Amino acid sequence: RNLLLQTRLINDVTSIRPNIFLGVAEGSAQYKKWYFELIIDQVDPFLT
Amino acid sequence: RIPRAVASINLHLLRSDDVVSCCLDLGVPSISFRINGQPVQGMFENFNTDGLFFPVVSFSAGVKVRFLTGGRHGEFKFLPPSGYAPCYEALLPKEKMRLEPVKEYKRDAEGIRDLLGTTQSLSQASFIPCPIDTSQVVLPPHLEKIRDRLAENIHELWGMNKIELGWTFGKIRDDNKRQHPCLVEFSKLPETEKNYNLQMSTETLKTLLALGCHIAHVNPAAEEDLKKVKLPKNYMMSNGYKPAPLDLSDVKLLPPQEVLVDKLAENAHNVWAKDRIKQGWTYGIQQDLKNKRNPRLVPYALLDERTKKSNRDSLREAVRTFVGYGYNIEPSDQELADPAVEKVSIDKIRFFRVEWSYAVRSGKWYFEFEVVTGGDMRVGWARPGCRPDIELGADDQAFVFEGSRGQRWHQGSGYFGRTWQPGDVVGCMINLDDASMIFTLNGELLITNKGSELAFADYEIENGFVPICSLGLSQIGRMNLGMDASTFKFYTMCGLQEGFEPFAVNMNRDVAMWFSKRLPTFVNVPKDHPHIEVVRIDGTMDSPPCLKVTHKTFGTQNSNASMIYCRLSMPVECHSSFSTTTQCYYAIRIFAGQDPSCVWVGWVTPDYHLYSEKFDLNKNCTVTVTLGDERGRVHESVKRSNCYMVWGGDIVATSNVDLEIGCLVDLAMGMLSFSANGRELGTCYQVEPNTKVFPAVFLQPTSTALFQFELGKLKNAMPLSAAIFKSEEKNPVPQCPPRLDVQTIQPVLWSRMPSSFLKVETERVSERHGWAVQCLEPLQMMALHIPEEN
Amino acid sequence: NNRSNWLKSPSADSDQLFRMVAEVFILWCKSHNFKREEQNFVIQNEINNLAFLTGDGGQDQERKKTKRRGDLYSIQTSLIVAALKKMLPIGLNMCTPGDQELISLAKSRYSYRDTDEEVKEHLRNNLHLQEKSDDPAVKWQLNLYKDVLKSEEPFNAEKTIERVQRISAAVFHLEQVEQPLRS
Amino acid sequence: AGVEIETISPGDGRTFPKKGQTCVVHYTGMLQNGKKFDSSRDRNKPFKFRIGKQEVIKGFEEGAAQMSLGQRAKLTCTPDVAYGATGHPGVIPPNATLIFDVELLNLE
Repeated sequence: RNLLLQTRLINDVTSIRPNIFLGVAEGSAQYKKWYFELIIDQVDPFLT
Repeated sequence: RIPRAVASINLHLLRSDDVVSCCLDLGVPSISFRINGQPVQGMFENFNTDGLFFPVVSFSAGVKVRFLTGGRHGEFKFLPPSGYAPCYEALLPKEKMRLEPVKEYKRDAEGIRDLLGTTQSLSQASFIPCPIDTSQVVLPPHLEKIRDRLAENIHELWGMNKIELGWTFGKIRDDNKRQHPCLVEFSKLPETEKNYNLQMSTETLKTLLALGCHIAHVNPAAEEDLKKVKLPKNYMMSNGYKPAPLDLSDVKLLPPQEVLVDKLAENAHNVWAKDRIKQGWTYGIQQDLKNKRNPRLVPYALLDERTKKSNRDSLREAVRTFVGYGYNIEPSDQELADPAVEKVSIDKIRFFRVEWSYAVRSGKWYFEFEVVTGGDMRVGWARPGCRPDIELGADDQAFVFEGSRGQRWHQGSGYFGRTWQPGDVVGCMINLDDASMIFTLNGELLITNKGSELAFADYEIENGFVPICSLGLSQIGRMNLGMDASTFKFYTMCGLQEGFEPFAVNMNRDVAMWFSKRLPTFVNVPKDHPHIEVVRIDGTMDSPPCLKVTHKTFGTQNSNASMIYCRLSMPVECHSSFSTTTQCYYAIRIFAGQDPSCVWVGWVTPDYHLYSEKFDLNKNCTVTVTLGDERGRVHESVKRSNCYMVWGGDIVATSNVDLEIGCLVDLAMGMLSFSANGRELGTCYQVEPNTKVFPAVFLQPTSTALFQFELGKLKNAMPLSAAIFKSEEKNPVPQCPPRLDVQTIQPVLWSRMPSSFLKVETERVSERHGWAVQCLEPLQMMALHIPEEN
Repeated sequence: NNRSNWLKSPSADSDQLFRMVAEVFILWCKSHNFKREEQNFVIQNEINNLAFLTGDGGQDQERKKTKRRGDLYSIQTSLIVAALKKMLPIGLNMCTPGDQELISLAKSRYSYRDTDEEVKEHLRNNLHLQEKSDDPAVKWQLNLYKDVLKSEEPFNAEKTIERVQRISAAVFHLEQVEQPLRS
Repeated sequence: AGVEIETISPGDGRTFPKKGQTCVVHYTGMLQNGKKFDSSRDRNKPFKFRIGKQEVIKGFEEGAAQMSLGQRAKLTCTPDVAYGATGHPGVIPPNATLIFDVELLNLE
């Protein structure tokens, strides 16, 4: 499995973010520590 | 892309009714997690803190999740750790929260697809104040006396206000009693207050001088006219002091004086913000908690209008006081600066294109391009062979029209037609029957300066043409190829009866479309590479086989002093588990005339996709994964990276003539070491099992003869060919097979736009349920995997 | 200014204007003194047709130095040609694929230097081409003109033949004049 | 044993496979390098085997024996208990460690 090209069916993945951007820089008013949470309402393992 | 098994109570994959708490600390920096309120024994640390950090969730079809960011944008189900702030405080008062895809080159709405350019930046929210530097501004002595008056008048502007707010003079200040010891005459004022007022007035004077404004004392008789205000006895406190602020109601300010007042207010705001930042304060959302949280440390534009006026009133009072005394201010015009603009790199412009197999070699074809955002965009036809790293139409591979400047591009630029505006529709027609190309803007033909409708004519067909468009920064467009000609807007007005058919006419399924993405990738150096050349040197009895890299066009008028990123074609994979010889070796010889300070030599993993004009080992992608015990004691710490190299500068510092650097890798232990001229350097790296490392040299050329890979051998160390090719594993003869070739990084590539996309749905559930993201319909694709490149 | 309004709401005045312009242009093409007189007028009076054509941009980077009277006139910018070029979309308007077949036939007949009556007779014989509107290969044109009124009298062979004859004459002569202009 | 079990999704922790029982398990086996070589979920057919009959390789059977009902776990079968010097020709190379994402669907 190192000479012939491989093929395989892969699930498509997507990323999602809120509108929150945090940075660290000298002489900036940004606060360093931050926190958030995610609630998982439903996961269907092995859908495909 | 390497998982590290972390220890937790009730370990299990994320499932329904799971609450994941994520904590970030840019101070260390460190990223840590919690599952259902229970800590996870591990964290990330020592990563690059450049750029902006945002929360993110990656998912495939079949999930529903809810972001909780505190406040009204989500109710936290667990107490944040002490000192950690909810994410909703990172928004500006103007900004409204939303959920968006991380990267996006297209947006579909109700079956209409908009092709997007690139966004220049994001919501930085980093003020980084830079007030005018008045340290070198020297206050003229003759302006001090008037200044000494103004601050005194400023003192009145304080004291009277204390009377107007109900404050009463007392020995000791009391908030409940509205008391303050400072409620006294300027002469009787404490030394600290007078020093503060004098320092503020001197700062203002230096700010005015630094702006270039010229102060002229032209009204000596105005000071006599100026009078105070006879405040009644109710103002005076028990001490016997009654404020006498100067009567400045009659004073009027010019528009230039108003501009000066506004600029002074902005400068004062920036100075105060810098002072607060130095004090440890930080911007907050509608909270002024004394833990160095102030909601006003923002840019002046975003500042509250009331907050602006709070100090603008005092600044205008000072300006009117100055005008009354006769010190007129004359600022200089700002047009003397003569500003300029920058040029957007070709890597940041996004090309969209129809697939080469749809190229047309005959007939008359028509397609439209709607410009949602009027701006820097180009549209036209492209030959198979058009490259994504060259501006559309700057060569002979594309015939385009640019409507922002009203030009036409083919092997150059020529003014043609007229510029467009938002909501315009460009109809592009090609007549391959008689080699003609026509454009229309809103159903009206665009004609050249000579009155001809033919934007282009008399071209060689060769392979054919496909529709192409190029979108700049923040630009949007809609390419309509005619899959439904009734969706055309000006096809019937100009295009239908003239014999032009929609490009995608009599087609059953949508047209495959490609785009250009900026993902740097190593590709083999061609025989026609314009900058570098590679020569193979066979291995003799003493000299091992070599690959000599030299600069084609250095020292001439076409010299390009830019970095070169070279890699070897085949990798050297470490063993899957760690504990005849298991060590591999290769060397690099840098010829005389190549400065060793501009040469980095080592290994790169397959996931190295960095390209920049200036390279530096300090600015490298890295991270450390710490794994702790049940009590948090660290029992492991893994450091990742994608570039294990050494700098020639450090070697020469610890050490004209050619310089030889040898790189050795213990595969059984995954240990990388380096040695310059036999002596072993102290720079050693450790890598995990199953790690593929390609030999790599990154250098800025200073001579025509650059360097050479030497695929030699030494005792207890295999040659590179032996470690790469299993056929020569037993054979100890060094070899350089034709599959082993030198590759260089190229920064842009074509990439196929997927036929279908995940249907993600976002929605604000409520003020306590946060934001919902769901994806339910499954999607898949058949991927082809190139094994060596991983 | 009014071409879009005429196209979206067809009427009889627009068609009559197209017929008049086409007839004048045809007389201009056939006649040889007409073209010479127009050119003489344009050159002698120094009329710049580009003002009346493209008057409705590289100036800062151009220093013109060559000018000749012979370069003041060209068939491309002639108003007689340009008016027909701008009124042609009002004459081809609402042409179904059958009418396009008839127009192609008429242009082919004109290519052999036949009179109007001969072409009208040929269109009268080959009046079965209208069924090309029912072809499957050109089913994509069936609803292009749905928004337009598409309101007309009962089908008449003579009117269709005359309309196709005028359209084909104008198109053929325009193509003939424009071909030499190409390099 | 030669199998290392790493839990993914817990089961009941009480019902374990016994002798003369069919273990209907859905699995996904790949090589130690990340190259998948088998998966019963692609075929839509759970794999059935009986404990104590030596139908399957030793590591797989031991891992399913340790697993409980409705449990999804990762089993690492070393070459000692999964082929070894002689593997499946054309599928599994010699002396290859195997990794199975095994779910114990049913005990019937």
